[PDB]
Amino acid sequence: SMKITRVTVTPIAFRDPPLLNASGIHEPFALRSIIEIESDNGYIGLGESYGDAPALAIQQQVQSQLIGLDPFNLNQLRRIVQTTVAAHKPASLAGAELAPGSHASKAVSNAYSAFEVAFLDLQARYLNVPLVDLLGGAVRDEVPFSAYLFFKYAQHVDSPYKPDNWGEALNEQQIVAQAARMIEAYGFKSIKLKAGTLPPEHEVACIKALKKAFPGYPLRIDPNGNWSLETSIRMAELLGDDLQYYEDPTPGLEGMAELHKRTGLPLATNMVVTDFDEFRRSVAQNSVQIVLADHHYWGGLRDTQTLAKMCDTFGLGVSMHSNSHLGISLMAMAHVAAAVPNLDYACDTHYPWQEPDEEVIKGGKLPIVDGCVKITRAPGLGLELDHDQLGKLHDQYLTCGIRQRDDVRQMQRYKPDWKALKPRF
Amino acid sequence: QSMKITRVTVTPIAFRDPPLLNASGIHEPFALRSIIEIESDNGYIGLGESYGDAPALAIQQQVQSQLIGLDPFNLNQLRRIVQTTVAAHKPASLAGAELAPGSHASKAVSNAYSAFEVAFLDLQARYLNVPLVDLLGGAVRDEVPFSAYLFFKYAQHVDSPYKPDNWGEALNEQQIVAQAARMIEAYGFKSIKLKAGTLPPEHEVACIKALKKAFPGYPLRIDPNGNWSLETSIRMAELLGDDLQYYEDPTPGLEGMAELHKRTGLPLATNMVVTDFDEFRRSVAQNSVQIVLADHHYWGGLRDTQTLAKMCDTFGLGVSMHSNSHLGISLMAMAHVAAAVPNLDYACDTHYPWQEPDEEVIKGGKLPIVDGCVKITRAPGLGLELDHDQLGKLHDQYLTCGIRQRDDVRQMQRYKPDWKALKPRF
Ligand SMILES: [K+]
Ligand SMILES: [Mg+2]
Repeated sequence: SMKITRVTVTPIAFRDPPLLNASGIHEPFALRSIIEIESDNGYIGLGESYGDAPALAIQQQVQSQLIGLDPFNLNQLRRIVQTTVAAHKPASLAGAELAPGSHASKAVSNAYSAFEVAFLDLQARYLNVPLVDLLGGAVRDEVPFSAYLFFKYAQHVDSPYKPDNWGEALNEQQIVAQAARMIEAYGFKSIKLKAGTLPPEHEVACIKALKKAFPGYPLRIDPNGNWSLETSIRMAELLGDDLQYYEDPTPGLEGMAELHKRTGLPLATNMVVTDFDEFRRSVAQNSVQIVLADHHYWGGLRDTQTLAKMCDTFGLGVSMHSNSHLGISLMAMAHVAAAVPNLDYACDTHYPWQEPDEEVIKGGKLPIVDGCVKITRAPGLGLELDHDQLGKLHDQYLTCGIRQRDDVRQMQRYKPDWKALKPRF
Repeated sequence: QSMKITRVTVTPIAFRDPPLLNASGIHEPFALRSIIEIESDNGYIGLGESYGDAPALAIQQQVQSQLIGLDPFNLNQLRRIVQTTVAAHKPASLAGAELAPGSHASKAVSNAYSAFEVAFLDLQARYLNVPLVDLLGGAVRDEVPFSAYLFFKYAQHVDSPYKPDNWGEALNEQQIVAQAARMIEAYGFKSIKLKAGTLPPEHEVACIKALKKAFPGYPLRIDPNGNWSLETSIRMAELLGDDLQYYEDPTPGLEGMAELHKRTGLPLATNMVVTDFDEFRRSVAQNSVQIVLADHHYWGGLRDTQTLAKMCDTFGLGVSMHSNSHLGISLMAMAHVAAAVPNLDYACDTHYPWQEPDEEVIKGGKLPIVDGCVKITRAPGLGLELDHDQLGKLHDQYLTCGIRQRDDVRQMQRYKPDWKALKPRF
């Protein structure tokens, strides 16, 4: 058999544009943790997960319990994660809404997934097979991703580093320009607009403008639940049939269900269906028609496959949600999406917004050609951890002065009167 | 350089089956089954066991030829292949006669996928040197509990083509109690399931009482195979009080099962009204059943069974596993998936006590059941090897028995000429 001998949880941080969202605005650096496991016969499995204080704490408490364990026994791993979290109680019940790493409800799922992806990568190296083959084989050889557009300011407050190439985007012109730039460099066939920040009427106009500038392109809008139902309706009337799907315009299962019933539009979510019980409750109300998968908080890659199959059973579409991430997450997203027959929609990604120098794998930033990630025959995730690069971002983590993400606190540096509201509009 | 399949061997067989009575009628002196052998370019062998009726074989055979030279990890390929093959095939079965587990035309893709899926995974496990369960995330338990599956039976098959079985007849409480005792003594089962909806329901109730009297603290269950009307089911519930752990399919249909539950609050189990994922959805909408008895053979294999277990957990339903008229291969595939599921709520179902000592296709003969359990070990894959001599022998008994499709209804007509497939009879 086989046994794990060394587990390394490494918190890191990397630069992030001043991206606007419903909560406020992104901080100069985004947190992350990098997982690396190693076996008695010298094989390495990589993992990537949330870096926020609560999530780190669990990862660090789990790691020490993993030495001398069979990497096939994911069931035992789950049991251990469940023991660790049960012993941590009580825990803070309100974290940052848009940062799943700070969600108490996802304590077990976040932690189990962090190591699950590493355990399977290990298994795949040992077998000399790409990761997707452990999951049942590639259904497709290229996974399409979408263009993740943000409204943004020119630069971060107090200029912590050198301003970015993109520049500000606060009008339909610059949004188009931002998209044009994205699609050229990466080849995306689908467009998503992060909304809930600028006035809704204006945010709608930015999508119309993308219709003209990019006809035949699937369009997605995501106010992250920051619009009331009344507003969600009025905006649906202006949008018509321009969207591929209408993602979390209004909060709550009941509000979503009422919105769909009244407008007929296909709704997607990553906020009202985030676990299996929420799926059960959604299905009973017909709240959503598409569910965004995310392996990071849904409890891993196999759990994501389980969700996809349930979505199929209940007549729901399957898409994919993202948080700022590097190469290990990207390959992980791609590998599981490549293995599920009914993931038609293009997966969301943050990759374009991350800097080329600040990647943690060998070979620099991974390639997205034709808006798709290629699934090669390289064993596991087909990735090697650049240790010098790791140390650099680990050290940047120590100096950034950030331990848990807060978009609300960050926007308060710009408007002092800013308070979290939901739904704002 | 990917590992690849070189050889596939589908092999039909028949084994002595007792005169076991059920809702539909009575077992034939023989019962059919198919054995799957897979081999890889590097000499590893994966095993399978499935349905042995003519139309199933025909499907297995059709798919068999397509398998050579393909990556045994690429199960998604294997699925697309089974679908294409089934699409190029007429049903060739009347819907009224689809009465046995897995017989429904809709199960075509699932039965055929499951047949090979097991062998594909048993293959992977042999190549990895790990037990199969490890492919499925690891063993939650090392022992899988099972019940004693009790049947009413006649002493012998009419115009029998061999010596009568050693069990004798079982048509009253005394003979049933004795039949259970035999099984409990031999195998150590800690729970009991009676195959019902065969004799008058008042008589069958009395047989449960006698079993409860003879064996206290033994959880008791029945499967009347939907052969009781709603009113009968209700009258029986009254007479039984709380003698039973659960009732499996006492009354037919999603609507009847739901109504029965509403009217009594009793825990209802099924392997009739929830047999696939669409049925699961419709059941959950009506709250028809509280417990799903999975069966990897028709649900689509081992990974699909895990999906099902997870779905039951999600919707607050109990899960347990099941297999009928099967050999050791099935028993192990079932046990292994049963071993990887956290939410195993009840002892599993097996026919294995009925299979004759001399009629297995594996080295060692009949697998051990100690303390009413099956041990999961560190042996690679299923940890089983084909006795090619026993294989050839039972393939010959297939050729000579003259049964190509099971028919408990025709078979019963030899004892009672006026017999029809009534449901619910009582
Ligand atoms: K969202
Ligand atoms: Mg049954």
